[PDB]
Parts: sequence; C-alpha cells; structure tokens
Amino acid sequence: PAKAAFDSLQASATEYIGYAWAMVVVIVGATIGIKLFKKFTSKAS
Amino acid sequence: PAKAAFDSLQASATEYIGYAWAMVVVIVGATIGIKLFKKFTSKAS
Amino acid sequence: PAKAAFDSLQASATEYIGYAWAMVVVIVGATIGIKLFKKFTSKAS
Amino acid sequence: PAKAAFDSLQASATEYIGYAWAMVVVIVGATIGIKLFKKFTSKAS
Amino acid sequence: PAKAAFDSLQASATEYIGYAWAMVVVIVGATIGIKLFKKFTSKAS
Amino acid sequence: PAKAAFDSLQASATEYIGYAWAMVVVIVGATIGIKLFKKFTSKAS
Amino acid sequence: PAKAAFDSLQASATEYIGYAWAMVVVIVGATIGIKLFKKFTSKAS
Amino acid sequence: PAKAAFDSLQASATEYIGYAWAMVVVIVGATIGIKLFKKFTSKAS
Amino acid sequence: PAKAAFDSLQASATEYIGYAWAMVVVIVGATIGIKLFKKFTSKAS
Amino acid sequence: PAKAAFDSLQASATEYIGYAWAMVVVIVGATIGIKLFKKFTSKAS
Amino acid sequence: PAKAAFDSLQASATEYIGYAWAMVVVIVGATIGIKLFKKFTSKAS
Amino acid sequence: PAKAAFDSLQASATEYIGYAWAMVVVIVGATIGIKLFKKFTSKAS
Amino acid sequence: PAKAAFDSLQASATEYIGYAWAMVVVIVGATIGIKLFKKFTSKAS
Amino acid sequence: PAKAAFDSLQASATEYIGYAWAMVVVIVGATIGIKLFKKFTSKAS
Amino acid sequence: PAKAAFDSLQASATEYIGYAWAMVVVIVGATIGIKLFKKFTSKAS
Repeated sequence: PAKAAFDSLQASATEYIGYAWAMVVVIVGATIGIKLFKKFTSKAS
Repeated sequence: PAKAAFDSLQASATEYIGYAWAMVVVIVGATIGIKLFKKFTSKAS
Repeated sequence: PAKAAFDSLQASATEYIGYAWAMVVVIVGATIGIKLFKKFTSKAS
Repeated sequence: PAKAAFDSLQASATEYIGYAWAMVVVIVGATIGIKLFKKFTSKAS
Repeated sequence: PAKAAFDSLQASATEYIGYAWAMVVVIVGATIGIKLFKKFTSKAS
Repeated sequence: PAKAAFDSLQASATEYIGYAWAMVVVIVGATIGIKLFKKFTSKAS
Repeated sequence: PAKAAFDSLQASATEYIGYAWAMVVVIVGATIGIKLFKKFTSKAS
Repeated sequence: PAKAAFDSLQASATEYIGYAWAMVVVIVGATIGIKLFKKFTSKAS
Repeated sequence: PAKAAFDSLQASATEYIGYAWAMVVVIVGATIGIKLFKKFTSKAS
Repeated sequence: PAKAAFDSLQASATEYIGYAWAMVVVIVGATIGIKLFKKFTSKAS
Repeated sequence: PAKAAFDSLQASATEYIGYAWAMVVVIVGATIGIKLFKKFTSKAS
Repeated sequence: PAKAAFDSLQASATEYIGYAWAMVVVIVGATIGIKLFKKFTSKAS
Repeated sequence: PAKAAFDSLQASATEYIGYAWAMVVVIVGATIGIKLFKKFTSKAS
Repeated sequence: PAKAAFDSLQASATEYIGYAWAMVVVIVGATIGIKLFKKFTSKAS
Repeated sequence: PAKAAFDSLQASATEYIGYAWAMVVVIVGATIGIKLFKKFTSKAS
C-alpha cells in the first residue's frame, strides 16, 4: 500500500509542479514585458 | 479448536488491516493534495 | 457487517472530500484573484 | 446534515467574498486615483 | 424482551445522533464563519 | 431529560457565539482601522 | 459568570484599543512631521 | 436516606462548579489580557 | 477542605499572574524599544 | 519474536524515510527553482 | 524462582530498551535532517 | 520554588536584553555610519 | 497504625514533590533560556 | 531508590541540556552569520 | 545512544552549513556582480 500511495502522491506533486510552472512563466513574462516596455519607451523618447 | 479460532481471528485482522489501509490511503491522498494545491497556488502566483 | 460498514464509511469520506474540494477551489480562486488584481493594478499604473 | 452544513458554509463564503471584493475595489480605486493624480499633476506642470 | 430493548436503545441512539449533529453543525458553522471573516477582512484590506 | 439538556446546551452555545461575535467585531474593526490609518496617512503624504 | 467575564473582557479590550490609538497617533504624527519637514525644506530651498 | 444523600451531593457539586467557574474566569481573563497586550503593543508600534 | 484548597489555589494563581505580568512587561518593553530605536534611527538619518 | 518484529519495523521505517526523502527533494527543488527564477528574472531585467 | 523470573524480566526489558533506542535514534535523525534541509535550503537561497 | 524560578528567569532575560542592546547598538552605528558617509561624500563632491 | 502510615505517606509525597519541583525548575529554565536566546538573537540582528 | 532515580534523571537532563545548547549555538551562529553577510554585502555595495 | 545521536546530528548540521554557505556565496557573488556591472557601466558612460 505504501508503494502505491507514495508513487501516486509523487506523480500528483509532479503534475502540480507542471501547472504551477506554466502559470508562473505566463505571469513573469507578462510583468517583465510591461516593465521593459515602460523602461524602453520612457528612456528612448 | 484453538487452531481454527486463532487462524480465523488472524484472517479477520488481516482483512480489517486491508480495509483500514485503503481508507487511510484515500484520506491521506486527499489531505496532501489539498495542502499541496494551496501551497503551490499561493506561492507561484 | 464489516464489509458494509467500511464501504459506507469510504463512500461518505469520498463525498466529504468532494464538497471540501469544491469549497477550497472557490476560496482559493477568490483569494488569488484579489491578490492578482491588487498586484497588477498597483504595478501597471 | 452534511449537505445543508456544507451548502450553507459555501453560501456564507460566497457572500463574504462579495463584500470583500466590493471593499477592495473601493480601496484600490482610491489609492490608484491619488497616485495617478500626484503623478500627472507633478509631471504635467 | 431483547427485541424491544435493543430496538429502543437503537432509536434513542439515533435521536442522540440527531441532536449532536445539529449542535456540531451550529458550532462548526460559527467557528468557520469567524475564521473566514478574520481572514478575508485582514487580507482584503 | 436529554431534550432539555441538549436544548439548554444549544441555547448557551448560541449566546456564547453572540458574545464572541460582538467582541471579534470590535477587535477586527479596531485593528483594520489602525492599519488603514497608517497606510493612508503614510502614502498620501 | 459568562456575562461578567465577557463584559470585563470587552471593557479591557476597549481600554487597550484606547492606549494603542493614542500611541500610534503620536508615532504617526512624529513620522509624518519629519517626512514633511524634509520634503518641504529640501524642495523649497 | 437517598433523598438527603442526593440533595447534599448535588449541592456540593453546585458549589464546586461555582468555585471552578470563578477560578477559570480569573485565569482566562489573565491569559487573554496578556495575549491582547502583546498583540496590540506589537502591531500598533 | 474544599474552601481552603480552592482559596489557596486561587491565591497561587494570582501570584503567578503577577510574576508573569512583570516578566512580559519587561520583555515587551525591551522588544518595542529596540524596534523603535531601529525605525527612528533608520528613517531620521 | 521481538527480534523479527523490531527488525521488520526498522526496515519499514527505513524504506519510508527513503520515499519521504525522494518526495521532499523533488518538492524543495521545485520551490527553490521557482523562487530563484522569479528573483533572477526580476532583478536582472 | 523469583530470582530467575525478575532477572530474566529485567534482561528482556533492557534488550527492548536497546531496540527502542536504536529505532528512535534512526527516526529522530531522519526527521531532524529533513527539517534542517528544508530550513537551510529555504533561507540560504 | 516559584519565587526563585521567576527571579532567575527575569535576571536571565535582563542579561539577554543587555547583550542584544549592545549588539544592535554596534550594528546600527555601523549601518548609519556607512549610509551617512555615502550620502555626504556623494552630495558634497 | 493509620497515624504512622498516613504520616509517612505524606512525608514521602512531600519529598517527591520537592525533587519534582527541582527537576521541572531546571527543565523550564533551560527551555525558556534557549527560546529567549533564539528570539533575541534573531530579532536584534 | 527515589534518591538515586531522581539524581540520575536530573544528571541526564543536565547533560541533554548541554548537548542541546551546543547544537543551537552552532545553528544560530550559522544562520545569523549568513543573514549578516547577505545584509552587509547587499547594502555596502 | 545520546552521545552518538547528538554527535551525528551535529556533524550533519555542520555539513549542511557548509553546502548552504557555498551556495549563498555563489548567489551573492552573482547578484553583487550584476549590480556592480550595471552601476559602473551606467555611470561611467
């Protein structure tokens, strides 16, 4: 029982890591994009 | 008589262990899943 | 008797897991939404 | 009993989410308004 | 005699279960309500 | 006897819930007020 | 007993709120005063 | 004899309840007072 | 016997409350003093 | 009997330690990775 | 008879103490190791 | 016993307060010194 | 016989109270010392 | 017997206090060192 | 048993301190390097 329990728990943890990574990638890309747009547009002009 | 009594008692104990293990596996999986979901969703955002 | 008792207990546990999951999903969605709204509105402005 | 308990708890949580959202909307609107007023008035002059 | 005794005992147990369930429902609703109020009011502000 | 005992216990629990709710309302109002005063006075100046 | 206990607890909480409010008023007045002095003296000169 | 025995036992129990209630009221007041003092003094400063 | 026992217990509890209050007063004064020193010295400079 | 019982218990404990270590290694690696990604991407830009 | 009985009982108790000490040493080492790993890895990063 | 225990605890707390105060005084002096050196050297030049 | 028996029992109880008080004083002093050291060293730095 | 038992227990407790103090001293020194290194290196640069 | 347990625990703690120190040294070197590069390149040009 411990075998299956721990294996399923690890698999679920890995999937959750995957979804979390996708979401943080999206969020971080958006925030760095807005910051870079602000900085470049402000300084270059 | 003692032979059959003790053997039946041990078999019943083993089955009860089996059902208990199944139920705790389900419960522990659920609670660890909810805790991991909370932690990952909170920190990653 | 043990069969029916354990089966009913497991079924009730599964239903309780379901309701708990629904409620935590709602709560976590709300809290992450408010936090994301605050962060994006504050930084983007 | 679990049905009614969980349903009432979810409904109360939803209402609390509603009031919290209204209050944070007001607070965030006020703070972004004051910050934008300061920034625009300072730079434009 | 055993019939009536056990039936009455089971009925009394069922009624006691009913009153206990009502009281715990009230208590749990109150405590979760106060905790949720504290959490939402603290974080949203 | 169980009728009266459980009814009185539930009534006492309800009254205690009432006093607890009043006190937490006062405490939470005070703490959110001080926090909001600090935040608004600090940022607006 | 619950009457007197809760009433005394609420009264003590109210007094503590009073002292806390006085102290934060003093502290916030001092910090805003120093910040305003710095800002006005620096910019006006 | 049972009349007097049970009546005296109930009276003694009631008095013991009274002394216990007084002592717990004192103890609970003290502990909540110290906790509230710590919380308010820490946060308000 | 109950009279003397409860009275002595209450007196001992009161003395313990006194020593605890003295110690927490000292500790809280020290910690708030260090925090205020840090804050004022950092901001004023 | 004590020999075999304690030896089996220690072996099972060791295996459980192994699975727990694997899972925490995965979880800690993921969380430190996301935190480091956030920090480096935010500061370097 | 009492001599041999008590001596054997004490010897068995001593051996059981030995096995228990070994097992708790292993368990405590594992749990403190995982906690220290978590703390150091989280803070140092 | 409570007398000596509380007195020794208060004395140890007072000594710890003393060492902590000495160390924070040193640290705060150093950090304010470096900040003031940076500010004065940068602006005066 | 009851005189001597009860007197000896009370004396033995008093001595046991003495040793227990000494040991708890030592243990409590140690644990409060370590906790205070951790708290002061962490916050003051 | 109580004499020797309590004396040995107190001695063992004292030794355990010693080892615990050594270990916490090491751990606290390490953590304060890393925190101070981070703070000084970050601010001074 | 306590001897070996505490000695092994201290040794493991020391090794963990070593790895943590190496990693923070690398991280801090990198972050200070990037900050210094940015500052010098921006100002000198």
